[PDB]
Amino acid sequence: ATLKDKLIGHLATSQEPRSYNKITVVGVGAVGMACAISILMKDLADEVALVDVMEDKLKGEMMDLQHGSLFLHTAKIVSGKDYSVSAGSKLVVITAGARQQEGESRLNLVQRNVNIFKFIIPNIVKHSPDCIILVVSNPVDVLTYVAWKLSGLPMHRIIGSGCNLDSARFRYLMGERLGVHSCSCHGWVIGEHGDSVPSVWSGMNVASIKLHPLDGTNKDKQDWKKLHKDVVDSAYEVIKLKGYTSWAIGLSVADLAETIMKNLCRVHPVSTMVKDFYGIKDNVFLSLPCVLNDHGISNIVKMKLKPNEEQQLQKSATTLWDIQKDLKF
Amino acid sequence: ATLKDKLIGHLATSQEPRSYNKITVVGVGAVGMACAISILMKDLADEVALVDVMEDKLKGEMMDLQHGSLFLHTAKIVSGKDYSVSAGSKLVVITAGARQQEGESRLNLVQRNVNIFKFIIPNIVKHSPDCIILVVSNPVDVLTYVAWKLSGLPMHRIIGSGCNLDSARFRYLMGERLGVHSCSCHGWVIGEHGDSVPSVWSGMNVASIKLHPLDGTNKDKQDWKKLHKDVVDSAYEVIKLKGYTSWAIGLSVADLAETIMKNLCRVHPVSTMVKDFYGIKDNVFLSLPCVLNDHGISNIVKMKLKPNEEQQLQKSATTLWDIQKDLKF
Amino acid sequence: ATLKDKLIGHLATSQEPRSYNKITVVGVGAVGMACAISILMKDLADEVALVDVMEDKLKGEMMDLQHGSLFLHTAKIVSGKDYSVSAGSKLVVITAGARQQEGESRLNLVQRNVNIFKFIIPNIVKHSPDCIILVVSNPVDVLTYVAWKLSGLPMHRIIGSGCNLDSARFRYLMGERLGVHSCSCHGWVIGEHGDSVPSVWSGMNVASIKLHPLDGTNKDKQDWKKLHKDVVDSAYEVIKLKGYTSWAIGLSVADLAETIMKNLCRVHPVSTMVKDFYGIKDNVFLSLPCVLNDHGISNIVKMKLKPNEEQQLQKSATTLWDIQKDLKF
Amino acid sequence: ATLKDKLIGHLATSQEPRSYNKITVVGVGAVGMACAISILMKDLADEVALVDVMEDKLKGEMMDLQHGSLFLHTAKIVSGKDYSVSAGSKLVVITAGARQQEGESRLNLVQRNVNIFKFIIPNIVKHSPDCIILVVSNPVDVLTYVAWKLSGLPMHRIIGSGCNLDSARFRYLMGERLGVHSCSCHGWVIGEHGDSVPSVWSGMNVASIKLHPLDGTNKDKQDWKKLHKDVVDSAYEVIKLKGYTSWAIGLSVADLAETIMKNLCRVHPVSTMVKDFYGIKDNVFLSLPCVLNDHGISNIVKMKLKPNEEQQLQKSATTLWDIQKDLKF
Ligand SMILES: NC(=O)c1ccc[n+]([C@@H]2O[C@H](COP(=O)([O-])OP(=O)(O)OC[C@H]3O[C@@H](n4cnc5c(N)ncnc54)[C@H](O)[C@@H]3O)[C@@H](O)[C@H]2O)c1
Ligand SMILES: NC(=O)c1ccc[n+]([C@@H]2O[C@H](COP(=O)([O-])OP(=O)(O)OC[C@H]3O[C@@H](n4cnc5c(N)ncnc54)[C@H](O)[C@@H]3O)[C@@H](O)[C@H]2O)c1
Ligand SMILES: NC(=O)c1ccc[n+]([C@@H]2O[C@H](COP(=O)([O-])OP(=O)(O)OC[C@H]3O[C@@H](n4cnc5c(N)ncnc54)[C@H](O)[C@@H]3O)[C@@H](O)[C@H]2O)c1
Ligand SMILES: NC(=O)c1ccc[n+]([C@@H]2O[C@H](COP(=O)([O-])OP(=O)(O)OC[C@H]3O[C@@H](n4cnc5c(N)ncnc54)[C@H](O)[C@@H]3O)[C@@H](O)[C@H]2O)c1
Repeated sequence: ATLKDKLIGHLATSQEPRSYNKITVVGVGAVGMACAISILMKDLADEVALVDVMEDKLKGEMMDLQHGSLFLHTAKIVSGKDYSVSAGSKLVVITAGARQQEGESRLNLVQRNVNIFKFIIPNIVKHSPDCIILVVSNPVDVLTYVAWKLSGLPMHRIIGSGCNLDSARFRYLMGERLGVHSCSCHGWVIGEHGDSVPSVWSGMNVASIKLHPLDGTNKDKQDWKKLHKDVVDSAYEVIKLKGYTSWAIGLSVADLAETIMKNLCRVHPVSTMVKDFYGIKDNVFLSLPCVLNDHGISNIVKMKLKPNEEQQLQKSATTLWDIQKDLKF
Repeated sequence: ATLKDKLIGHLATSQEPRSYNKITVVGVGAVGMACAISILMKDLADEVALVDVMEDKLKGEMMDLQHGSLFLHTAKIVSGKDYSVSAGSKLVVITAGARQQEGESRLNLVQRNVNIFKFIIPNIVKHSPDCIILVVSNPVDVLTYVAWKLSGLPMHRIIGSGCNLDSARFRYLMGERLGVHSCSCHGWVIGEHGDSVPSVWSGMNVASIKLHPLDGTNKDKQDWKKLHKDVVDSAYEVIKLKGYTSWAIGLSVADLAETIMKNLCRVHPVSTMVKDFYGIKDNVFLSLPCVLNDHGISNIVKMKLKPNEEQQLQKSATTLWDIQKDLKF
Repeated sequence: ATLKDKLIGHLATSQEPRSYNKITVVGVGAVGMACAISILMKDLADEVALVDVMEDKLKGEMMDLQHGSLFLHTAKIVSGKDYSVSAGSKLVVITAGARQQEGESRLNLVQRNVNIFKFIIPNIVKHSPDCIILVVSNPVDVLTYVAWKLSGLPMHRIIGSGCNLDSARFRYLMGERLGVHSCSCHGWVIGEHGDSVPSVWSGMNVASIKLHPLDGTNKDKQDWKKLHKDVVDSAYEVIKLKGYTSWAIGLSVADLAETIMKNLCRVHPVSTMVKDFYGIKDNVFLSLPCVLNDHGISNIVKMKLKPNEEQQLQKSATTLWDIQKDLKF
Repeated sequence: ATLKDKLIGHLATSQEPRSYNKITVVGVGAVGMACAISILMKDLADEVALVDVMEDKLKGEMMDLQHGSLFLHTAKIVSGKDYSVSAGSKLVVITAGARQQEGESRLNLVQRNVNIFKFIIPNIVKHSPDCIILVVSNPVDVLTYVAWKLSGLPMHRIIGSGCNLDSARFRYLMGERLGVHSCSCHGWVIGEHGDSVPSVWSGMNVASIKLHPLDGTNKDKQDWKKLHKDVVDSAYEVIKLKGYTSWAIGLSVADLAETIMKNLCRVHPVSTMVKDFYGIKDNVFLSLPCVLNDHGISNIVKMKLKPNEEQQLQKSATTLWDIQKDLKF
């Protein structure tokens, strides 16, 4: 007799608690919490662990989600600065890092973020030797390359959020113009998560109907190219208006964790090793259409690129090697 | 003082209950309940009304869903043989009708189902003058034509479930072979909901990549045509094994009610008036890619059909006119 | 022939777009977007309208949600400073207003927020004469009183978010201690959304088992009273750590919009007219357990309060009248 | 070069597919598919395996769900008569067995179902040594006892669906009368899943308000006892109208699998070992309020039963021992 002793009986038998679908969101900032509320809301994990160097912020964000437990189906929300909190995660999502000030390219953030990465990746792997690492930080393509190097994980367990967002942005504008739910519109953005992103004009379709063979001049005149245009600009506009981007990437990331936690084998433009494809010579990471499952990237989809697109992918891959080349370890 | 008087107070103010997103599923059979449990589960309507001539069956099915209210977010489930139960529905889904015995074509059901239709459509319209009618009964293409004629509703408020299912079936097999979630696979089935269904080989794609320009011989050799093959066969197999088809169409229908109840403007292969498209001369109904909203079909998507497909659509449209022609009113 | 003309056909028939389940979130701040992302995610409305005086912030938040359309089932997201944007809303959620600086009581915000209210309520009612107004702003109890007065709407269409959050907070701590999902724990917080909130010790239960008759001393010794304690403190902690509260109220609000948009008739502690209950003499608003539907508060639940609780409710109602009394119109 | 070779590339790295949240529904009948469509729809497992002795029926049901993959988030649906198909399930739900003909008590099914059980339990455990077994078959209380004996699994990994349904049925009728969503109504049914079920009159509440102290005579006069009445009758009515019960138990079961697959620790009336509680002397299984997690029953909730209820539980436990006693192994 205590309250709990008087209410709660026990059977002869029982075993230690254990969570089997754990996800760790590293970084409890704008993007941080956006990914975290998305996942919570999609009941993707039975456990969510937040990690951040900022200790007050972490605990308040933790607390704030915990007060909402009644309204969820995620049995455990934990948090701490010590990476021990993240042990046995199936997915580790990284969000730590400086962000773009307005007008600053994502590429300008490489040194700042490499330096954070160099501290975070050892501990991650330390505590979850078999996880899948999902980088979101910018410059996301370069950072997925770093994370892979520093980590030594099989290439397939390292993914960048990459162009999933870009392609989402593209298909929303397509939708806006054709007057069709973005989900019914099919168009792909690959290459860098940034200013040198390639738009696959010859893949664009609504119900398998090629926009290119209907228009022809698509790749160029009628300001259809503006769609690509608004796509590269979009991060910059949102930043100047709002200050940062949060909610689109939370969703874009949750989409990705779903395919993974459900072993769904869906095609998503994310960041991978592009070496040996389309004549690329180096260890460069960029988005291509990838098949994802519960163990990472299952397969890459080989795109039959037109001459100009293929030329665009080449450039993309180039602006990024000139950056990796000079990465000091 | 009564139980309720002692517990439940009242404010000075209040107004009559009223439901604003009502859906009536007419027919409480296999397909009946499949559509009904799908919708319930997607919280699409604030009210669900079932109607059937079979009075014991209706009330038990009603009862059975009602006992599950705690586990739902649909405030009202009602039922009755008198079409008064369905008044002010935003969507009316018809499921009443004989079904295929094994080996029987859907076309063989026309007389049986016309005769039911002739009793059901007047009352429907009677009680919900502004609804959207969704036919599911077979032969679904012919029945959406009947329903339209007998009803006199603006063509856009009359839809057949049509090829939404067929195309779902197609993309599942595509998925099975490429090793990609059916949702990432894009392929379209149009024409009749049946044996003369046209498969658009030149629309087939994964990430905007045309399977046709990669293969070429697609429309013919390598048994890729078998996919189309298994698609026409599928209803017949399921029937001989199981006796009928239920769960695939429930889902296919819910998908459709969603786009409608959410005014989402998504593209779905459903049955419409094909007159004046692809050289079709008559008042024939078949599936084409349609844009749907909260008021019905918003727009048709004009497909750039290849010579053989276009020839297939023509045949389809023909096997069906020879049937409508002879419909006695 | 244009792109769209070549792709998109038309039937003989069609009708004007119109949305039928519209919700307007007034205020695109922390709480603002939390309520807005919750609702979006629960597919509660076919249309979401944001309104704010801050024009850059509004448009960027609008834009940011729009870029996420593919990942939702809400056909329309709109925004503007002119209340015309909100016309024909079924629900209007108000979030505009100063917020607590750390250590500041919610009561200190009355003058600031009355002054905003005096500008916002006329236009709301102007544009949606039949809506349901949901106040969230603080001090929420006083503001639902203002909104009602200035508006002249039937008392039942005016609701405060009130103690739904408080009671959520209570049941999370209960859960934490008994070792039971907060949803399986039943405990109620009523009275002011603030420091004088009454906790109904004699309603507390897990599976209809009264914690009070098991403990007895519950209302006082064993620090069970600390639960109430942490509940009043909670807003203040989160504020000092994080700066404001957002995510718990977004969820708490969505829960409320659900019951409404689904005509579910669920019991929620929200703010109403308490006049004539428990000896209250004045036009005071506080949370009591209310039945909600698609037209507002359907019914109040009469609580059989114990002598001390009833005494607590009285005090609560008193600290709030001393404040309404002096409201200058 | 093959289709797939031309489209699908490979990284240097990759690992064997594996599913980590597997559920096996044994029995592809009415109840069978109801549980299976519920779970599918709640994205509870990354893999669903159906097992049945009836081979045509199994494969067609399998096929029928597979054709609906596009419309789900469950990567794998499998099926087979050989229990090898079920290896490494986290949850095994048993549905195999005769069902009640109208007017037949659940108790009459014991011999028929024991005999099936004796074949099924060895293979289950054979193939998934660490699973959680969920019995649904009738008489469910007796069958969870059998399953435990024959299996030798730690008592906590064996659960009966039990009174979760009964209590759902109770709270729907409560709701019907008070005019409150069944979820806001709290009332508990324990004891046998059948004719001797005990209703806890003294636990009944809406917002922690005791219906008993408001009424007093509750346990007896005013036909409030009819609610209990309709609860025991309900299975029998549905059977005579419809032929069997399916959809309520599918949902009731999914609710249960959720708490389990999400390690939510929620309280559910299910079947357990009641030995040593309320003076029960024997190895009897009946529903009591239990805390469930990812490893089974975590804890029992000790109810403070009134004298008559406690007397009811005793009887219940007795009608069931007289049946177990004589079970021939
Ligand atoms: N790839 C995409 O689509 C995309 C989209 C938007 C934003 N981003 C990027 O996301 C990152 C975060 O953006 P933000 O707006 O949330 O920034 P922000 O100001 O919120 O900073 C994020 C956080 O990272 C933390 N952090 C710093 N060093 C840390 C360390 N050693 N360990 C753990 N956490 C640490 C900070 O304490 C803070 O919580 C930036 O790199 C930004 O460029 C990427
Ligand atoms: N288009 C599709 O994709 C598709 C898929 C499968 C099944 N179907 C069709 O669905 C229809 C029903 O199939 P089923 O398997 O459920 O058949 P079924 O045996 O269950 O018959 C359906 C029901 O319709 C009722 N009905 C008969 N006349 C009625 C009337 N006047 N008013 C109301 N209800 C009445 C019956 O009482 C019964 O409840 C059949 O036409 C079948 O061919 C269509
Ligand atoms: N009741 C609850 O549970 C609860 C919980 C938390 C916060 N709140 C309250 O929510 C309100 C907003 O809190 P916050 O943290 O989001 O504050 P905040 O700083 O974000 O301010 C909210 C916004 O209101 C806008 N606003 C100001 N005047 C306006 C006008 N005339 N028309 C429209 N919008 C106008 C501002 O531009 C800003 O967008 C505060 O009153 C806070 O106390 C209530
Ligand atoms: N506990 C509850 O709440 C509850 C509710 C309703 C129904 N039930 C029970 O569910 C059980 C099934 O009911 P039903 O209506 O679906 O019956 P049913 O006719 O559909 O029979 C179910 C199935 O079990 C299969 N089966 C028989 N022996 C088998 C074996 N050795 N291995 C595997 N499968 C085998 C049959 O082939 C068939 O697929 C019955 O015991 C019924 O009483 C329980």
